[PDB]
Amino acid sequence: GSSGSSGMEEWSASEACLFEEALEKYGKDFNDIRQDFLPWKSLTSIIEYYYMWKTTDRYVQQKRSGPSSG
Repeated sequence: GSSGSSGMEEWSASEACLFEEALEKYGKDFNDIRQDFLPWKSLTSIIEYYYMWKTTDRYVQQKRSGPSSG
């Protein structure tokens, strides 16, 4: 079992949750987190996700019709 920075970063459900809770608990301190929260994970590597998280709500739901009034 090995790993290598290639293609596109791929996190795990558990990992994702860990981060979120890491912010509410620790905050904008990637260090404090990467320290205990996620030792293996990298400092920046953890940050990258943050963006993908804040950029959420991107056409996640399907289109739907409305009242079409007007």
